[PDB]
Amino acid sequence: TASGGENEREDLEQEWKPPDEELIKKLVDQIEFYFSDENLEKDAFLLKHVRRNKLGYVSVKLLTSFKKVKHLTRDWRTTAHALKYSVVLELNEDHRKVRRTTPVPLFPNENLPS
Repeated sequence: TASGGENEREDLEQEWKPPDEELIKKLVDQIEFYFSDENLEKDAFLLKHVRRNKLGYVSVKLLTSFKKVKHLTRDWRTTAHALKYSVVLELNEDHRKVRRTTPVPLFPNENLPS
């Protein structure tokens, strides 16, 4: 309010260097694939792993260490922000997660809630 600093402490100046949509589109491509109905039955690693409540919340931190996603690049960091630009799915507030708002049944016999 009354004079002060902005961010430059004593070295920093520029923010995080954003990657190219090339890698961001690839990452997000895995998600839209992961949550695929027919893939759900085969994607218990994202949903069934993170947790099993009802809303189905997926931690992005896990997607980074996901043998399928990690096969992309060691840049597990930008891998997060990359998703931050993915509004197709429902991500946790700091776009740190990736939950669903309308999941379809994958296994009616393998899963019996309530």
